[PDB]
Amino acid sequence: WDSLASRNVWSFYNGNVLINDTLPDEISPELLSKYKEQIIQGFYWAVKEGPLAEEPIYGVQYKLLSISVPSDVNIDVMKSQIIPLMKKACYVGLLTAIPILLEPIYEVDITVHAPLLPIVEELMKKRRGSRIYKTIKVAGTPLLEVRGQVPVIESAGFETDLRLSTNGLGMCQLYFWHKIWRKVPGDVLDKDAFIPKLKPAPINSLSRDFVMKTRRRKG
Amino acid sequence: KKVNGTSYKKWSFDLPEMSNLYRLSTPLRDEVTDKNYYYLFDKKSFFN
Repeated sequence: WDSLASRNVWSFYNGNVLINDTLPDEISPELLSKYKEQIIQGFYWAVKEGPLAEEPIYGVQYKLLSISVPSDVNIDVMKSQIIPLMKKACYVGLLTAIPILLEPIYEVDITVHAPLLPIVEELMKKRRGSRIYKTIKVAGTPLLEVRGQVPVIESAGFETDLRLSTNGLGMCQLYFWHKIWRKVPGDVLDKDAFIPKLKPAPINSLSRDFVMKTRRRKG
Repeated sequence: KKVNGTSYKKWSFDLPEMSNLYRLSTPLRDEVTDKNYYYLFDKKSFFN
């Protein structure tokens, strides 16, 4: 990590991380110190919410590049100004940095008999994510350990699909460990892609479809 | 030893007796013995 940047880590968000990064940090650090908490309070405030859907932000680092301050600060730099200003700036930055949506994914632990494997493979394909991280023969028993991953939005009913398609044989557990949000396929901000109502979204964009339905709920 | 007596209520067998009986009855009785096969075929699910 850059030695200045590492020394300039201000704090983490309600999540990611804030760094100070400009010549004015050297020019007026005392002045700037007076405004840290106002910034600090705001950032948790701003990152806890979001510019697309009022949802929290992941995997993002911010660096203060410039900060102009009112001549003779006659109690001018008030929290009423800077907190929202800072919030706005964050939002703009995210947008111009090319935003994306992230989707949570489960770890799919499936236990089956060997000849029921092909079934399982097809199920994964059908659901959407269709990802199996590993297959391990369970030494000592007529069983396989199947580890996969599955998009939570495509998880509804998944377990019963398994149970029914395998005729009662084998079983599934979904556990959230690692808490990793994978990039949602489509570009975060393109108008064109979506197709009419009641149709599962085409693969190219699941990011654009995701925002609008959430956008409407927000207002 | 085998029976209640004359009346014929109540019965009990030896192991080999049971095993012969079981083996002979196999063609007529075949089921997926595990509770698991009837995931959505039990009474409760029908009621629902």
